[PDB]
Amino acid sequence: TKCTLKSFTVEKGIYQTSNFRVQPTESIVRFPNITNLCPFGEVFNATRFASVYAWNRKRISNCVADYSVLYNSASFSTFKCYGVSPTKLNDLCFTNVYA
Amino acid sequence: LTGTGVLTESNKKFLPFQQFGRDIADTTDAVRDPQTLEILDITPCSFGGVSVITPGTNTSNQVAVLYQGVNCTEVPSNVFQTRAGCLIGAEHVNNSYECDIPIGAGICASYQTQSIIAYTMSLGAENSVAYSNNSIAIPTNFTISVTTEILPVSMTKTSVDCTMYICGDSTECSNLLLQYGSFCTQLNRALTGIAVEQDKNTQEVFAQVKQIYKTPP
Amino acid sequence: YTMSLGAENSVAYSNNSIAIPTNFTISVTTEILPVSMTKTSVDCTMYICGDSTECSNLLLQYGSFCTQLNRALTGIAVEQDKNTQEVFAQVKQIYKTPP
Amino acid sequence: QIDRLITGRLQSLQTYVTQQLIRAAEIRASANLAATKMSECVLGQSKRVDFCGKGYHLMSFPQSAPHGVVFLHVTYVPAQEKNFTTAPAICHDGKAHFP
Amino acid sequence: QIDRLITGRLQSLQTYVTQQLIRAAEIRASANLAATKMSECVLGQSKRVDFCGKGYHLMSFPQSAPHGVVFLHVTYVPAQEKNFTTAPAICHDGKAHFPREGVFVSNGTHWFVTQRNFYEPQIITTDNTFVSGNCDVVIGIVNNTVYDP
Amino acid sequence: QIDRLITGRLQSLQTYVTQQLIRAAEIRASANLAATKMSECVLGQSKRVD
Ligand SMILES: *[C@@H]1O[C@H](CO)[C@@H](O[C@@H]2O[C@H](CO)[C@@H](O[C@@H]3O[C@H](CO)[C@@H](O)[C@H](O)[C@@H]3O)[C@H](O)[C@H]2NC(C)=O)[C@H](O)[C@H]1NC(C)=O
Ligand SMILES: *[C@@H]1O[C@H](CO)[C@@H](O[C@@H]2O[C@H](CO)[C@@H](O)[C@H](O)[C@H]2NC(C)=O)[C@H](O)[C@H]1NC(C)=O
Ligand SMILES: *[C@@H]1O[C@H](CO)[C@@H](O)[C@H](O)[C@H]1NC(C)=O
Ligand SMILES: *[C@@H]1O[C@H](CO)[C@@H](O)[C@H](O)[C@H]1NC(C)=O
Ligand SMILES: *[C@@H]1O[C@H](CO)[C@@H](O)[C@H](O)[C@H]1NC(C)=O
Ligand SMILES: *[C@@H]1O[C@H](CO)[C@@H](O)[C@H](O)[C@H]1NC(C)=O
Ligand SMILES: *[C@@H]1O[C@H](CO)[C@@H](O)[C@H](O)[C@H]1NC(C)=O
Ligand SMILES: *[C@@H]1O[C@H](CO)[C@@H](O)[C@H](O)[C@H]1NC(C)=O
Ligand SMILES: *[C@@H]1O[C@H](CO)[C@@H](O)[C@H](O)[C@H]1NC(C)=O
Ligand SMILES: *[C@@H]1O[C@H](CO)[C@@H](O)[C@H](O)[C@H]1NC(C)=O
Repeated sequence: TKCTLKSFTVEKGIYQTSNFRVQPTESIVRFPNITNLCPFGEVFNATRFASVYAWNRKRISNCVADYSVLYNSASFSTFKCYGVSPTKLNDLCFTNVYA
Repeated sequence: LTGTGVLTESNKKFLPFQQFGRDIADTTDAVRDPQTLEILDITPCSFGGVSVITPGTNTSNQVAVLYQGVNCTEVPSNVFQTRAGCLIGAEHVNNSYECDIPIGAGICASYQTQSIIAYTMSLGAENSVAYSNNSIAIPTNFTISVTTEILPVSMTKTSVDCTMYICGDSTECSNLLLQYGSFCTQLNRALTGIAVEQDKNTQEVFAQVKQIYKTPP
Repeated sequence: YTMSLGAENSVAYSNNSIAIPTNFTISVTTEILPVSMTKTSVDCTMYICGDSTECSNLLLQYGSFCTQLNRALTGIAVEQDKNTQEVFAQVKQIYKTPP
Repeated sequence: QIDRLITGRLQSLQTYVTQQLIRAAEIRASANLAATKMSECVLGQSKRVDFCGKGYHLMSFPQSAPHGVVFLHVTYVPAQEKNFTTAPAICHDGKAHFP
Repeated sequence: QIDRLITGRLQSLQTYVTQQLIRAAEIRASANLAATKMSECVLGQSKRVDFCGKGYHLMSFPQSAPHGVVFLHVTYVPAQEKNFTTAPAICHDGKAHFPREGVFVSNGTHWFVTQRNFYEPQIITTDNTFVSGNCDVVIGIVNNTVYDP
Repeated sequence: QIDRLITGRLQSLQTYVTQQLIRAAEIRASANLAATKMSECVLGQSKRVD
């Protein structure tokens, strides 16, 4: 108050010195239910696979692709990614994915 | 929606397709939860200025901190909330008497004995001062006196020279200011008493010549 | 239709009704008229730049206009003179091109 | 790109300062009005209608207030009014008389 | 770098122009006030207190001046003033009376009717007060006798 | 080169807004004057000259 009034003797009354803003304590993130998963179990757990010369090209679109279940699995020997990071797979959007 | 506020349960009903809403002031008011399908109101958080309740520095140094429009549950002697907010450093005496220091919005503060106390103002009726038999001064004698009073009528015409005001003995400054337009003419016309016209760009054009040289082959 | 607007003086002798009071009742009225104004200061740094460093760095080159604004708000007239405090100087810190 | 928004906010702040100065001028005008009302109602019985409150002034009392003056106006309002036919002047064998 | 300071000084000049326009508006208001004061003090004897100078106006004289008008106000100020106990209304067997063309002035035992500019004790009569309902609504009730010789 | 004239016209528009606000203040003052003139001339016979 002495800095606001620029005086060593403050009179009798009420003086507004500064303000007060309640800062956000938590940080919530809401989103709709994760439904209509991509059929990764159909191409990864397929009963009969094709040869290398007649490989199938399954189109994956209009679905949410959970790449966390593929990376967090010790059953796969090689999980190399080119031009993209394996961790940021769930934070990117695409138009269509071919398996 | 990237905002900041307190989410509480609402009593309104949205349409089966409307996600969020807004008030008349074009501000986000409510939003439907994407999972529970329930409407949650959005209220801006406590915004208020702090105040120091000081009974002067000549009496004592014991002061009280006053918060405006906020609740003490979110604020980091005696802690108690009031109608104008939370007051830290005072008492909560249930007595009531004349107001001494108006802290704002009802409750007042005062100094009583060695500590600062609070009390609720009743403000029954100001009409009680009518029959208070106040003293009225009735003159008895007079003395002839003269008074000289001067009231301005006209104003000296003040002109503004933007060239010398914005640019003090500078050439490139004036060269760059010449491209800002004829705003100085409008300022002078406004100072003389002529209103500025509100129209389109019928005198200023954003033209360009593209004097860039050709690159060598 | 064309208005003639002959003379508005015709309403003078129109024997208009005038209300003359007969009885009265003692009543009190409380009226409040503002006299002084709370000193309002302007902090251009926090107003133009909200928690930004480069914004303030660029605003520092606009001059001392905030001082003139504060002096005008306090009741002091702004002086009209030449540039005796602000100079359009330059240092030309451009590096030399390699030979 | 930063200086564009800087200039926009400077224009906004100039508009705010203009509003504040106009408010200060209106407050000074209201202070002059309160001063002349004090001088004409407390130090004398003004015959003006609806000036020292609402009605015919009898006595006024001043009260202090933060940034303002509170006036306790004691007057009487017309309880029952009656409409009468009035005339600008009469005529009794020439020499029109006005009241 | 030059246009930055140019815009800053343009904002300063806009503030100066705003101040000048507000000053011009205040000067026009003061001119209207001087005109109405001239009309009410020179062309007539105004009964307003502290309007044609300081006190009760008697006569005014106008004087020319550059960008202004000088008024020579001749008035009389109260030399000696005395405080008296006043009441909003009296009550003489109902029909509360309020003072007109003056206020109720009491010296301690008796009440009189006189104007607020000079002290002249006058007896309370019917021609000096007006009835207003009864002695219930009017706050402040004192009992006196309204004579009428 | 465009932003220079943009800022100039923004200053002009700010001057226009200032003039409009001053005109609004003067109109409010004239409204108060008309109200008090109504109260002092229609509801009573004022002794003020002119
Ligand atoms: C999105 O997911 C949420 C998950 O909470 C859904 O909310 C819940 O939906 C269920 C099914 O309609 C509601 O019934 C509950 O079902 C469970 C499981 O069968 C059962 O154990 C409960 O006793 C209850 O019957 C449930 O009330 C509702 N809320 C909660 C808090 O669980 C929501 O419906 C989903 N939205 C969409 C559009 O799919
Ligand atoms: C292919 O089938 C295997 C076998 O069920 C799946 O592996 C299971 O994954 C779930 C996911 O949490 C685990 O809870 C199980 O413990 C896993 N079982 C085994 C035996 O490892 C696998 O996820 C399927 N592939 C895809 C793409 O879903
Ligand atoms: C202030 O806000 C808190 C939030 O926790 C609430 O519990 C309390 O009732 C509020 N007080 C008032 C007076 O609104
Ligand atoms: C009314 O008269 C009493 C009795 O002397 C006095 O104490 C009081 O101050 C008076 N009220 C005023 C002057 O307002
Ligand atoms: C004048 O008197 C006539 C006759 O009753 C009436 O019709 C008319 O309305 C009066 N004019 C007014 C009240 O202005
Ligand atoms: C007097 O005339 C006014 C004008 O409209 C009207 O409102 C009022 O009711 C009239 N009073 C009587 C008693 O006729
Ligand atoms: C009348 O009352 C005023 C109000 O404070 C006071 O200043 C003045 O001295 C009093 N005059 C007398 C003669 O008591
Ligand atoms: C008050 O005035 C009355 C009327 O003249 C007078 O008789 C009385 O002596 C005066 N003084 C007091 C104290 O009543
Ligand atoms: C109203 O005025 C009439 C006019 O004579 C009068 O007879 C009556 O007593 C008055 N009523 C009140 C309550 O003043
Ligand atoms: C005035 O007289 C009435 C009627 O007897 C009475 O009720 C009232 O108390 C009296 N007031 C005073 C102040 O003596």
